[PDB]
Amino acid sequence: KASTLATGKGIPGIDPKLPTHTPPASYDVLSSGKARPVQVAKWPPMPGGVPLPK
Amino acid sequence: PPTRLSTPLYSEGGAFTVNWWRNRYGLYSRRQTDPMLAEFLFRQQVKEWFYDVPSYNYAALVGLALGILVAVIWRHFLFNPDVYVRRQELRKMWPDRHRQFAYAVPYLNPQLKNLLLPYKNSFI
Amino acid sequence: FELNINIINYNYLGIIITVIISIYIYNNSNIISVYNSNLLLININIWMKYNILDMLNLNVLDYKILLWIVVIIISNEILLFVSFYWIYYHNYINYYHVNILILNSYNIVYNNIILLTLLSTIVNIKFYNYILSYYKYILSYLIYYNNYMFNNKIILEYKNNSNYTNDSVYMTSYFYIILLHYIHIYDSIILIVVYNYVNYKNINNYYININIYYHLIEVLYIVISILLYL
Amino acid sequence: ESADALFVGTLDRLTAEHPHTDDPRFAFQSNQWNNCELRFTQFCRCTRELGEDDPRCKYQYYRAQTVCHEFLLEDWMEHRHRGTCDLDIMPDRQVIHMRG
Amino acid sequence: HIPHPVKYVGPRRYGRYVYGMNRPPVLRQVKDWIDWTGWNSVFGGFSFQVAFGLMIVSGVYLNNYRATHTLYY
Amino acid sequence: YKTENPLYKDDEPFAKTCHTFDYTREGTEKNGLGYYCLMGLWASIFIWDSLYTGATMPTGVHRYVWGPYFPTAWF
Amino acid sequence: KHFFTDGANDYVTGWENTPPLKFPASVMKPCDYSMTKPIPKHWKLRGSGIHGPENTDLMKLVLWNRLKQKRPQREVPNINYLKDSIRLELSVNWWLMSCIFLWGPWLHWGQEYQKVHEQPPWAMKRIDGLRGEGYFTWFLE
Amino acid sequence: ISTSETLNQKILRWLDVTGMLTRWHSRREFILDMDPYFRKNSGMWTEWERKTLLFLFYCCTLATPYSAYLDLQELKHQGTKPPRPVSLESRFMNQRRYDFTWMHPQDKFCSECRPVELECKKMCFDRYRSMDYRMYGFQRPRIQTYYSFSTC
Amino acid sequence: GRRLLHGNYFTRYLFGSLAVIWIAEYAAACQYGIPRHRNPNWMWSWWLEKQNQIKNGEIPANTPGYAMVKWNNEAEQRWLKTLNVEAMNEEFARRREAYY
Amino acid sequence: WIYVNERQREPQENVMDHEEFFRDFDSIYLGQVFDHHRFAEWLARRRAVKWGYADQIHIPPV
Amino acid sequence: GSIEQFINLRTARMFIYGGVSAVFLYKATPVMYRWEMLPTFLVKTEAYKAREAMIAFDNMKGIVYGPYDKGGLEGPPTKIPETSVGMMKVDPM
Ligand SMILES: CCCCCCCCCCCCCCCCCC(=O)OC[C@H](COP(=O)([O-])OCC(O)COP(=O)([O-])OC[C@@H](COC(=O)CCCCCCCCCCCCCCCCC)OC(=O)CCCCCCCCCCCCCCCCC)OC(=O)CCCCCCCCCCCCCCCCC
Ligand SMILES: CCCCCCCCCCCCCCCCCC(=O)OC[C@H](COP(=O)([O-])OCC(O)COP(=O)([O-])OC[C@@H](COC(=O)CCCCCCCCCCCCCCCCC)OC(=O)CCCCCCCCCCCCCCCCC)OC(=O)CCCCCCCCCCCCCCCCC
Ligand SMILES: CCCCCCCCCCCCCCCCCC(=O)OC[C@H](COP(=O)([O-])OCC(O)COP(=O)([O-])OC[C@@H](COC(=O)CCCCCCCCCCCCCCCCC)OC(=O)CCCCCCCCCCCCCCCCC)OC(=O)CCCCCCCCCCCCCCCCC
Ligand SMILES: CCCCCCCCCCCCCCCCCC(=O)OC[C@H](COP(=O)([O-])OCC(O)COP(=O)([O-])OC[C@@H](COC(=O)CCCCCCCCCCCCCCCCC)OC(=O)CCCCCCCCCCCCCCCCC)OC(=O)CCCCCCCCCCCCCCCCC
Ligand SMILES: CCCCCCCC/C=C/CCCCCCCC(=O)OC[C@H](COP(=O)(O)OCCN)OC(=O)CCCCCCC/C=C/CCCCCCCC
Ligand SMILES: CCCCCCCC/C=C\CCCCCCCC(=O)OC[C@H](COP(=O)(O)OCCN)OC(=O)CCCCCCC/C=C/CCCCCCCC
Ligand SMILES: CCCCCCCC/C=C\CCCCCCCC(=O)OC[C@H](COP(=O)(O)OCCN)OC(=O)CCCCCCC/C=C/CCCCCCCC
Ligand SMILES: CCCCCCCCCCCCCCCC(=O)OC[C@H](COP(=O)(O)O)OC(=O)CCCCCCCCCCCCCCC
Repeated sequence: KASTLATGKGIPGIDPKLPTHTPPASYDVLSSGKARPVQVAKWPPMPGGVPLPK
Repeated sequence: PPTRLSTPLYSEGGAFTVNWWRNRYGLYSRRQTDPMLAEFLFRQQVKEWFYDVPSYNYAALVGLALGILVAVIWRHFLFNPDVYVRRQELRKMWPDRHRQFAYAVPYLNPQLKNLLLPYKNSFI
Repeated sequence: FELNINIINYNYLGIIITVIISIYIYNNSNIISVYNSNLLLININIWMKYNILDMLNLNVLDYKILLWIVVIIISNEILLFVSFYWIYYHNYINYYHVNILILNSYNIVYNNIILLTLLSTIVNIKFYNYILSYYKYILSYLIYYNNYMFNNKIILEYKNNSNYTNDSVYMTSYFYIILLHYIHIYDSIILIVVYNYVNYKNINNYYININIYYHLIEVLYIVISILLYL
Repeated sequence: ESADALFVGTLDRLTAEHPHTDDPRFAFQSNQWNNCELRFTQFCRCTRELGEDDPRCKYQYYRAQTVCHEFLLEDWMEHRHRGTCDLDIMPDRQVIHMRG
Repeated sequence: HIPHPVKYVGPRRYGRYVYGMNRPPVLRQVKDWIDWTGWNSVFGGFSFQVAFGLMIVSGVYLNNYRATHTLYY
Repeated sequence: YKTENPLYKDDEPFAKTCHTFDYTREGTEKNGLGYYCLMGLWASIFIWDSLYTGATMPTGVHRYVWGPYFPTAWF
Repeated sequence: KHFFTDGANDYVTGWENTPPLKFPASVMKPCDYSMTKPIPKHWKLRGSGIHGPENTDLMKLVLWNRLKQKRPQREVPNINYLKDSIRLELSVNWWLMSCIFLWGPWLHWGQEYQKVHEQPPWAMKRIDGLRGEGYFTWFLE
Repeated sequence: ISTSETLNQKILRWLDVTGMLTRWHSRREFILDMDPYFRKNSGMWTEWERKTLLFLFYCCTLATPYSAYLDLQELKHQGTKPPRPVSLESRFMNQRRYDFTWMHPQDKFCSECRPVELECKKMCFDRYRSMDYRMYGFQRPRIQTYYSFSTC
Repeated sequence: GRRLLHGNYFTRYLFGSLAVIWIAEYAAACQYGIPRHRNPNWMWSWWLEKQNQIKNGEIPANTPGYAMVKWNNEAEQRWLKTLNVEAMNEEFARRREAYY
Repeated sequence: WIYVNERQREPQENVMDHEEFFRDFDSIYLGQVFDHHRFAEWLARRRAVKWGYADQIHIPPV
Repeated sequence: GSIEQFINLRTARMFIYGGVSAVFLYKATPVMYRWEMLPTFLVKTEAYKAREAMIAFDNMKGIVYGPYDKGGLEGPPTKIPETSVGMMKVDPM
């Protein structure tokens, strides 16, 4: 299984080593070293992603 | 027509071909009991019937006769005023069958009648 | 070695059956006809006995020969119904505007379709058991109940109908087409009453014949239902 | 006073002015049985609206005679007089839509 | 006849029945059964009635409602 | 050892001989897209005939932006 | 399948034109000697040469077709075969379900509507004064 | 009530009062329910065949009560069929060339009545009875007999 | 295992044939220009006018058609002797009061 | 047995007067579906009157 | 702020699903009533009452003793035949 190119080596999905998708993994600290802030929403998001003033 | 079973027979793809015919020829056969014998009998029938030149003439005739037969049957149902399949007009008295009467005049004047009627003077 | 076919030299049922047929013509009482019909049933059974005894010949083509005979018989039954449909539709232009009450499209058609569908399901289960070399006693009695209801419903319908064969060609064709179907239902009773388990199984022509015949009757009713009720 | 006046108004008018010629609705077929039934039904309806004495309905009967043989008309007229002619039954007393 | 694999991809065994424990939801079970025995029989069996029912019941709008609102006289 | 459940094995192929059965190029195994298009057209004609009763009796007034010999006029 | 065919659905005798694919070609093979190489001239015909049991493959085909008729266990077919064997049975059963649960409800609804409004819900109401239910299959009018 | 089981288990148990669900879920219970002669062949069945057979069998039996209900309603409908208007004898209605005697070629009962015209036969049987000739039928009120399907 | 017919032959040739029949019929109607609007009513103009009068209330409800014609057959003359529309309407009115 | 059992019973009132039916079309034509118990009792009384045994029978109330 | 505490995904699948269902019943119930789809025992439509008010079970006219009405001024026979009088086997009252 996926031993040779004919068997599917290097083909994502068919090859066990390669995943079908490569979504970024989650992290608990920012690269700066600050803790990642957490925001629990209770209303739908803004129509255009417009941020509100501080 | 090959004479050696080793030489394959050319076949096209579709619903009426050499391969299609081979699959179904021996379905009801008690004589095609093994590959060698089955192929020999299959090619024997194909050679005798499909490689016979005059046989194709009858194939044309059956096609023409059936084509006319289907057309006349279909034309009566579709266009003949006297033929009823729907029931709306049959539930009314004759004077009220307006929709059915629409077929009358056009059905009375087919193209061929107009073309050939002027040739009555070849007889009278 | 042996001959390919074990020839049958003599037979005397043919004379008896033919004479039984003649008795119908030469009767002076309808009571003789009733008893004559029993004789015909007896002698036909003897002929069926000869077919079962022919199994001793161990001839592979016997099954095929009888199966194709049934196919021809089925075609004749279909063509007989076609003639009745032909008769019905020839006078189609004279229907639906005469002062007669045609049948309703709600009650009779639905229950009959449901009832006859159950009959098909019972026979299908019989075929499945025959494939599996298995038997279920209750199945036969479901058919008898099914046939009992069909007889009870058809008898009442004829008696309570307010129009008669002499009223119009429409009524004649309705009654005749329905009777022709009933006769074929009754012929099914004649066949199914002997259903049993035989241990030689899939070389028994009776099972395939019954499955084909019951399917034919039911499909014919669908055509009748569309023509007359719907 | 128009060339196509016959067709205008009704297809009926065509044979009302030319009684002995083919009717447009039944010209395609040699069998004229349906033509006779339509003519008789027209006569029956005329009497209901106008009455027998009206000259119009008298002519409608003549039109029926042009295509209906007398042995048919005598029988059908007998049924009409009794009140059992299925053609002349009043619409509110028809049974065609009953029980299906 | 064209040879082809078995298309059933659902679970092949639920395990021994133990008073109906550790078994899938009922709707999932119905879906598995039809997958196991073939959807072709379901579609073929229901096709005739669906076609007839839709044609008849469509007349509620096509024949009855539309006609009342669409009569030029 | 390792085994395969017989119920989920694939169909056996036809034997390859002088007399070989082959249905691969026939295209008769299942109804194709063309069949389902015919069904779609039948539904459309059924609905269309009921919805628009006057379609069979079309209007005779002809109005063309680019005349009657322009392709869009023909359709 | 229900119907018996000598070629494919031969359940009366169980004859098969070719052996199972399980056997190696050395053990048993389909009877095909169309590819036999030309016979050397110095070889002499000993047997009849007639197609029949003198050929090894045909002899093994006849032998197997008789000795296969006793087997210790069932040769289980795949689900595709089992589906095909009862295709009609399953489809008729689903047709019965459709009649009960689809046709029945709307047929009952139509009769109830007909009671109140004199005509089925899928029919144009009449204004001609005739009484009765009228047609049922509207599209055949 | 029993609290030793869940509600689902209780419902399944009662639906299993005849053992249908138990035979479905146990091959052993199914084969032992066969008679000994046919149990001999049970070993060859696949589970697909066994359960598929039960599914077809249960659908058929479960549908039989529904058909019976329809038939009973049909019998009740025919038992109290509303009267219909007497037919007006139209142009081509009630044409006769000869009397109806094909049912009784020699006896010729009810020659004027049609084969299944019950009301005509009833009055015809009454004449025969008044002539000292017995005839069977049409004498018991429908509401005083069993299986009439006409009782209130 | 070898196939003789189309894999889906039964459904293919039943629905397929019905589809072709329906589509052919629509084409035939277009070529001949047949009106496709459905009328479930009789087209007798005089009768339809009388029915409208009943709906408007000009003619009393439940009045028979033979009570409105200018020529009556024998059977209708028999019925006219026992016809009482006024009594029939009162009886219907009484039924409504009892029901409500 | 089905035939014998039914033959004993008096026939149902198959038809009635043409004009009387239409003068009460709604009640007769639709009576069964609206109330089959009362409709069945009504039929029984008519059969008793038709064959002249009304005074000899006591029709149960509905 | 004081209402944010009451949004808990159950309240959002009980308000959103519960709300759409209410609209469906509010807009569909009148249509079912008009088309006689509602159960009769639950409620009777005005059209149902109008038809039912016209039904009675006390009409004893139109009894005839013939299968056909042949027209004329006499009509079908209306008098029971003498031979049929007293031919019914009625259980004792
Ligand atoms: C009967 C059966 C019915 C079945 C019902 C089934 C219901 C299913 C569940 C429904 C649940 C809905 C709520 C869930 C939350 C919203 C979804 C969400 O957040 O998804 C993530 C989605 C994206 O998430 P994200 O990607 O993470 O966010 C990144 C960005 O920041 C944000 O992303 P973005 O930057 O991409 O932008 C978001 C979005 C912005 O969001 C929206 O646009 C939301 C629109 C909502 C409209 C709702 C109201 C209109 C309908 C009214 C119906 C009335 C019916 C009356 C019935 C009467 C009966 C008698 O913008 C776009 O997507 C761009 C759209 C571009 C196309 C616009 C085309 C407009 C053409 C107009 C032409 C007109 C011409 C003629 C002139 C006409 C003048 C009038 O979030 C959003 O879209 C954010 C905005 C959400 C707003 C929700 C508004 C809900 C309003 C409810 C009103 C209820 C009123 C009740 C009245 C009283 C009742 C009795
Ligand atoms: C607390 C108790 C609660 C009880 C509730 C009621 C339950 C009643 C169930 C009746 C089901 C009858 C189904 C008939 C089709 C054929 C069945 C079949 O294949 O049997 C094979 C079975 C065994 O055949 P096998 O060949 O030896 O074995 C074949 C298989 O290998 C092995 O076969 P298998 O074992 O797989 O068979 C499976 C099953 C396959 O069939 C089914 O599962 C179908 C189930 C359909 C349910 C129908 C329920 C109907 C209830 C309607 C009630 C309406 C009330 C209205 C009220 C109105 C108010 C105004 O077959 C049966 O189990 C059939 C019934 C067996 C009973 C036999 C003993 C005599 C009758 C005893 C009745 C006791 C009733 C007590 C009531 C108490 C209530 C508190 O056959 C027999 O046992 C011999 C023949 C007798 C069977 C039919 C008995 C009919 C009894 C009807 C009772 C209900 C009457 C309701 C009248 C309502 C009037 C208003
Ligand atoms: C619109 C809504 C309403 C619709 C209403 C519809 C009404 C339909 C009414 C039908 C009445 C029932 C009839 C069938 C009852 C049995 C049903 C049954 O058991 O089915 C399941 C079962 C399925 O079999 P299976 O082996 O399990 O198949 C498994 C798979 O399906 C896969 O199987 P496979 O594909 O692998 O193949 C194996 C199987 C496949 O076969 C079947 O399964 C047959 C299925 C047929 C079902 C019915 C469909 C409708 C057929 C219409 C045919 C029209 C013919 C042309 C008419 C032209 C008119 C101008 O082969 C056989 O079983 C062979 C059977 C023997 C055939 C003999 C044919 C003889 C006539 C040949 C044509 C003659 C004219 C030649 C003209 C040209 C001359 C140059 O069918 C049978 O086993 C039945 C075979 C025994 C009965 C055959 C009856 C033949 C009658 C021939 C009449 C010829 C008349 C010629 C003159 C006409 C013009 C004057
Ligand atoms: C802005 C405006 C927007 C507007 C939007 C408007 C929206 C409109 C929506 C319209 C939607 C249209 C959709 C069209 C495309 C359809 C695509 C499709 O799927 O087509 C294929 C689809 C199914 O075909 P298929 O894909 O080939 O089927 C797959 C099978 O699984 C193939 O597999 P198989 O071959 O293995 O199948 C099993 C097969 C396997 O075969 C075997 O096992 C071998 C043996 C076969 C031969 C059997 C011989 C006989 C058997 C004996 C047993 C009989 C038992 C029953 C006995 C009964 C006794 C009474 O066995 C059977 O199937 C037969 C045995 C089962 C029982 C047979 C029962 C009797 C059948 C014959 C009678 C039928 C008529 C009955 C009538 C009622 C009762 C009288 O075809 C249809 O569904 C037909 C199309 C219908 C179109 C109707 C169009 C008009 C209606 C429109 C309604 C909406 C309008 C609303 C108003 C709108 C106004 C704006
Ligand atoms: C969170 C969302 C939840 C949504 C839930 C939706 C539930 C919808 C439930 C719909 C129930 C519909 C029931 C209709 C039954 C009609 C029965 C009927 O008419 O019976 C009579 C008729 C026979 O009567 P006759 O007098 O003989 O007349 C006809 C022949 N002459 O018998 C039958 O029709 C028998 C067949 C019964 C059909 C039962 C249909 C049940 C449908 C249930 C649907 C459930 C949907 C659930 C959706 C959940 C989504 C989350
Ligand atoms: C015989 C009557 C049976 C009634 C059955 C009712 C159920 C309907 C469905 C099954 C039957 C198929 C017909 C369906 C028709 C649907 C459309 C429709 O209503 O068409 C009506 C229309 C005509 O009705 P009217 O308008 O009243 O007449 C106008 C002037 N003549 O009918 C038709 O044209 C179709 C009827 C014929 C359909 C069958 C096919 C005809 C051609 C057969 C050819 C036979 C020869 C061999 C063919 C070989 C093919 C490989
Ligand atoms: C132990 C005893 C068991 C008895 C019960 C079980 C066995 C049942 C056997 C099957 C019975 C099948 C009967 C078939 C004939 C049915 C006759 C029938 O119903 O005919 C009437 C029906 C409708 O008529 P109307 O009364 O006008 O309908 C109005 C509705 N009120 O149709 C007809 O009239 C057509 C009659 C056709 C009868 C054909 C039967 C065969 C008769 C042949 C007689 C030949 C006699 C000459 C001498 C040769 C003798 C062979
Ligand atoms: C003896 C009498 C028998 C009964 C009468 C039968 C008469 C008709 C028989 C026809 C053949 C039936 C089987 C057909 C099988 C099938 O579907 O066959 C399907 C095939 C496609 O095959 P595959 O998809 O399987 O490859 O379809 C075709 O070849 C033709 C149908 C496709 C759609 C055609 C479109 C027509 C367009 C018409 C104009 C529309 C105008 C619209 C304007 C907006």
